Amino acid sequence: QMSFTFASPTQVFFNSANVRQVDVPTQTGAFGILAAHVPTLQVLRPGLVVVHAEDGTTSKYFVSSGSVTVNADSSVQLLAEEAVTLDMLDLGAAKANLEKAQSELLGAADEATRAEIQIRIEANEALVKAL
Amino acid sequence: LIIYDDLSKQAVAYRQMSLLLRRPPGREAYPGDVFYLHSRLLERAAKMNDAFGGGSLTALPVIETQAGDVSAYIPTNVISITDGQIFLETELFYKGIRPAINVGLSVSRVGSAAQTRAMKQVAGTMKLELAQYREVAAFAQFGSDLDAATQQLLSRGVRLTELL
Amino acid sequence: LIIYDDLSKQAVAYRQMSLLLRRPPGREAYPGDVFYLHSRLLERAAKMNDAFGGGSLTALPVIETQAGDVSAYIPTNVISITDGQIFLETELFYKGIRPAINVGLSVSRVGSAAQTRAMKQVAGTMKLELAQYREVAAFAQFGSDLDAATQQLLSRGVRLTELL
Amino acid sequence: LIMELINNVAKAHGGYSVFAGVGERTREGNDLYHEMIESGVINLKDATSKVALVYGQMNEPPGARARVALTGLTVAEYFRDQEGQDVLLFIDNIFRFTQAGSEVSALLGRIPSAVGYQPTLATDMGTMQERITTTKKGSITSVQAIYVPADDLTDPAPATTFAHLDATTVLSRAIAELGIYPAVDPLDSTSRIMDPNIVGSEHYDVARGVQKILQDYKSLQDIIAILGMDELSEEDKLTVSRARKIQRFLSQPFQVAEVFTGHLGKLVPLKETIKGFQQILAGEYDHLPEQAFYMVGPIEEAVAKADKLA
Amino acid sequence: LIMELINNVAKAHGGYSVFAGVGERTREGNDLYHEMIESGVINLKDATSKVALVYGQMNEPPGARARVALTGLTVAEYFRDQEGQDVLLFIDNIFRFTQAGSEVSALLGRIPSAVGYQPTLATDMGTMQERITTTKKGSITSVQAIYVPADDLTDPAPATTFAHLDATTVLSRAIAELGIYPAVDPLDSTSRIMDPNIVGSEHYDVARGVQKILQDYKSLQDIIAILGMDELSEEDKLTVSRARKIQRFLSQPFQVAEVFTGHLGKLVPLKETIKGFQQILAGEYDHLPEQAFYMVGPIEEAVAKADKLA
Amino acid sequence: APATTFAHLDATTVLSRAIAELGIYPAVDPLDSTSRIMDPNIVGSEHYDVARGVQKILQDYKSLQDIIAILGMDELSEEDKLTVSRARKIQRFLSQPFQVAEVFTGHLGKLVPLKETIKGFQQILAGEYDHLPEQAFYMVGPIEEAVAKADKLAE
Amino acid sequence: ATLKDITRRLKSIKNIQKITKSMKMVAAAKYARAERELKPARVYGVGSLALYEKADIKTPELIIGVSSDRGLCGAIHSSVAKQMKSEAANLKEVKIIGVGDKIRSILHRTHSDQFLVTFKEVGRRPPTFGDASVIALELLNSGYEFDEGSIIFNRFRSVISYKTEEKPIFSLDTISSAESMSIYDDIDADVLRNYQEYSLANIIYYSLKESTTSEQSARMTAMDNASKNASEMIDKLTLTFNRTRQAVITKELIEIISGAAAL
Repeated sequence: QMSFTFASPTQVFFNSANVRQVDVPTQTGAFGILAAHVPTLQVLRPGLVVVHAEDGTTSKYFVSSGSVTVNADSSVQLLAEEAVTLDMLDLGAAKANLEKAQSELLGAADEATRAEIQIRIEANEALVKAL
Repeated sequence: LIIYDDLSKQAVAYRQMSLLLRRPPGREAYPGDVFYLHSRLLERAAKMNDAFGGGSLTALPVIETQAGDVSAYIPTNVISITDGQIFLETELFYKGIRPAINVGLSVSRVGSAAQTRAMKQVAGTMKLELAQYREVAAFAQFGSDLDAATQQLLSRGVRLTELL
Repeated sequence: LIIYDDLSKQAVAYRQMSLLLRRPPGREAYPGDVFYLHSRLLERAAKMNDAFGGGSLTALPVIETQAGDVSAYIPTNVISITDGQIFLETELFYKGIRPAINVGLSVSRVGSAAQTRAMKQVAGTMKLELAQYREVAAFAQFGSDLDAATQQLLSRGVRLTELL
Repeated sequence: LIMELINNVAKAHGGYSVFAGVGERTREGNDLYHEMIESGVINLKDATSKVALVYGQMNEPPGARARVALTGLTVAEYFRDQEGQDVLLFIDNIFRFTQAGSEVSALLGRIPSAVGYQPTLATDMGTMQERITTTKKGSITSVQAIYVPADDLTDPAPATTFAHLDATTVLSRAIAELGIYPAVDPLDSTSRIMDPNIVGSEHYDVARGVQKILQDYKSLQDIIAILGMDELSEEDKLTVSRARKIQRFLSQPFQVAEVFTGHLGKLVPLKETIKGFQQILAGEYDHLPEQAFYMVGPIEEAVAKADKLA
Repeated sequence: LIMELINNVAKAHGGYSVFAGVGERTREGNDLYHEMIESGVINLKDATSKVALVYGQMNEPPGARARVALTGLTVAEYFRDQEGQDVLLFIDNIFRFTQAGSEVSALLGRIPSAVGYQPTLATDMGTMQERITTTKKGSITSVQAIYVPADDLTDPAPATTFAHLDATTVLSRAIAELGIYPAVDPLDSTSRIMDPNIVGSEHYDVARGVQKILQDYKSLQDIIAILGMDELSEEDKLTVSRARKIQRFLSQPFQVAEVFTGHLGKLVPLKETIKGFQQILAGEYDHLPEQAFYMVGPIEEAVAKADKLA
Repeated sequence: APATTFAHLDATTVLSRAIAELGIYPAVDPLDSTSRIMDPNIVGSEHYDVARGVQKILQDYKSLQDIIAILGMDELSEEDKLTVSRARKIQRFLSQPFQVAEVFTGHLGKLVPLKETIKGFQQILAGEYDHLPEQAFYMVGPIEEAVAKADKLAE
Repeated sequence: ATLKDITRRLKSIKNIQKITKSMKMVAAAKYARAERELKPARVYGVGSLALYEKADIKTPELIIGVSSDRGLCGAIHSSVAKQMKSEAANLKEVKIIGVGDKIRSILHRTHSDQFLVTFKEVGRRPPTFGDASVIALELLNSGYEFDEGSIIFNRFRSVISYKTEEKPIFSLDTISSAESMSIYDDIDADVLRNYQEYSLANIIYYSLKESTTSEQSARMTAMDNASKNASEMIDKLTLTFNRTRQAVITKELIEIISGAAAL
């Protein structure tokens, strides 16, 4: 057993809920955390969140950016700035943004502007990894 | 159309005589028949039927109040005597609203049936809208987080007030 | 036992007499002896000693205040005649509390040492806990959001109130 | 409201009415005259009339204004003792009767009492208001229109009048603008006989229930406008929707006003009203819409109206 | 209060005492007489009797109430001049003298003054009051309770009485209804003795400090009346908290108050009173709750009272 | 007695103890003084509109006075409390050191021409002097002096 | 007491009774929205600190005030300013950050030179993580590498009750690595530089979401008191007016009759 807590600033999903394993899109690829997983802190990356429920059927979500935490005792918490379910995201407008984002990349030389446009590329390029 | 300007000053002129003829004094030194002085004067205004020629006399008494006190003996008399009143206030005056007619208090009993069918068509609407305006009037500036409904009822009122 | 219902209406009656007689109208147009009118009457309620026969006349006169005004001329007089008062606030009556006795204002001066001991055994710690509840419990709405030792005084009060 | 009261007493109890206009404005006298003929109570042809009109106009001296309330009372007194009716007496307005009597006492030369009123005020009121009661032969029930000066209830005029008042009927602009007719304020009008001992055990709890349910509605009004309608609890959502259906069932079309409205007038018997409101409180009509109870007679005409088309 | 004062000063007095009941309740004499016999100040068996009694209560006609004050003070006059001692004169109620005058002035053929009083109010009181005094032959300590009609301190009767006085102790209803007893207004009461050259500059500086802290609290009372205490500055928040503690430390359980307020009566020595209010002013007790100062004798009992609340 | 006298006049100038209490001399009440010649067809439409505007802002401030006295100053918006600081400067520029009151005021008496007065209040209403404190306007002659007094009141 | 004076105060209290009445309503809507938006934001704050409480963090050897702009909320700005000035003297270098104008004015004159940044418009629009991020950005862009800080705010409890609370922020990246952190493995030096930055934005947002809920509730309260302290003062002066009206009429009449009954 492990208590799982997953939420955003606007909406709450899990609160000390009994769950066996969770997959998280961290910076270091995608880490999988089981019931008695090691104490490892890793920050988030735009991608897919897999939450293995207690009854065979799994719910999956999409994240923009945030943080996950696994502790010295069996308890996990995951938070994101804006996390939305696969249900409410359009596959149309995601390509419109990506192509506009890959246009400003070659039209900006400033070292500060380059990072800001590439992050938007990364986020929009992750919007097709699920839809 | 007749305008008694003013009845408060006739009331003074009558009072003198009674006090000096040594008739009993009452409230504010006025004799018993000072209500009766104005009641018989203002009922004399009427609208005759086509049986009596169909002519009409229309009365407009003026009453001066002190410190806005409409509950002074003479004003109390004339208010009941008449079919209606128009209340003018010092505040409304200098605030800008001229003629300084207090929409709230001012009232006419004949009202609706006296104005043309053209005026009727836009008056009662204005009566209702200024009514809903005056209830919220105090929060005309202190209402950033008010609903768009009362925010319309405030914008509707201020603009009608300018029109009058 | 005599009950005078009421002296305020007997007052206006006597004020009518005094003013018709042309005696100097004073406070609230009342004559100089409206205190005396009620002084000589309520003195006549008395408890005789055994030598005189041990008979007693007990008086309950009634007074009708206007909008809670106890400081008024006639009421203050009767406060200064009688050996105690019972106040009936409109704010408790038009609330459902009947009899509408203001406990924080009504006192019976020479009536304590005429109470049953069995009553003193229960009313003594009732008067004590009722003032402990009236120790500003107007805050009212919070349910279980206050302290610990003061929340039971709110509990006791309303029950000791409903019982009355 | 006056005319309907005249109609309904003549209808239900077979008792005549008397209007005594104290300080009647002559324009308003003429206007009230034709309004009574045009509606049915005064019959210029036959003998089916239900009212006696007495006019103490304003342009008449204080003597005439001070005594006309008696001239009306005496015409009403005949129908109490000689024909044994439950009579109805209208005085409009009672304050101008008090001011009439103040003028007289001021004229005779009597030293004025408090607030400028007459010394005989208590009796000047008593010797008239005590003729209006229920006798062995009949009864006169009087509706009196009151003017309060400076809106001061402690003013001796309304203060002396209130000692004789058993019930009040507040006609309000606010209720009239909502569309409820007659324009009676349900919480503002109070009665001495609102007692389980007088009207009955049932009448009392049903009236108080209606009184409480409308206060609760007012008590939730700020919570309605500024919180979110759909966040009231089940018991708070229900009492709101039930309360709206109560104030609509207060509405009643008037017989007198068939010439204007065009819609049929209603006389709702006593027990019809009591049970009608009791059922809405008990929720027996939680399914029916709001517009169903508006301007209807008994509860039956409300459910029938609820059908309409869909 | 005047009964407590007797119990305090009159009983522990060497010289003689005169009581004059003027126009108050008759049972208020039957109370005083039987209570005094009990305490020994009136002795029936022998003649070691210390107090002289004269009565003209509110059962007596105006004339008797008009002259009964004179009767009493004349009995007191003798013990001052013809024997030259320390007389204590007590009068309740001194107002009934001018009230009785008011009652006859009309009939005497005067024209009424202000509030319909006797035009002779000014001097009627003067000639009578100026007798009640300390002379070079003897001394009279005169305690006279003064009825205020309609709580109107501007009524010609109580307002003329001030001029005749050395110490005025004003009882206020507002204070009384706040459950403060004795209900003495601590800002309206004045003594001609309040002069550092008499009471001592240490007494004077504590009286002027308590009055300043109370005047400041009263002047903030219109802002707190709407806003509530939360909105005051951190400097003022303290002055409020002390003034309130002072307010209640000005309240006191009287020995005559025992037989209905359940609390043991208290007399406080002057050094304990001055040192008491000094410490509250000095901020030594800013930690004790307000109610710990409520209805207690010396300041050492506030400390005891605070400990009880565990 | 004075109430009957009103109907006998062409122009009335009313004085308050409450205005004099605040040291504002002359203690003429801006909302209580009425002239027969306060017609733009006589005095000019510029003269009229300025004066009407002068009164309105003082009138508006009088309505705010009791609201702000209990409920602070911060609750007024940037266009509300801007009128408050203006009205108090218009209130104080109405004060005038008289040539007769030399013994009381402690200042040399001033006489201001008609057009110097209208220009005065016009600018303050326009808000052209919003930077200057109120005390600059208290007891001066023409408007240039209100600037002069600010400069001296600086350092 | 005069008829001129009495009605002037009746004219102005009937203003306050109403002005305050709507300011209760304005705050009542803002409370109900802030109470719902706090429900998740609490869980968010719970999950945010669930690491610094499960593994002890000290410091071997920054004050943040969270309130708003708009006052009249009773004692919201004044309770946090008391606990800020409490630590302004009790401590070591102290640098202050105040969110909400009513911290730049209440506890300024005293620590005028101890200011790092000021924030306005707080409490006008319900706060967002976007607002907290601007608070996070400005903190890390300033050349103040703080050893340790604490955030002080008003935690919501109920409609009438709230408590000033401190929360220590161990946001020094040099302090992020302690002996209690030796329990944890698989970490970068510059992955804490990412986590610490974000866990800062969370707690700022949490304190901000608690504050604007605790603020609007007690303003709803203070104004429901003040409007019904004026409701009482209206009903008290109105019948004081009637006293004085009736007495002025009676007194003006005795004054005549007295003069008539002398001739």
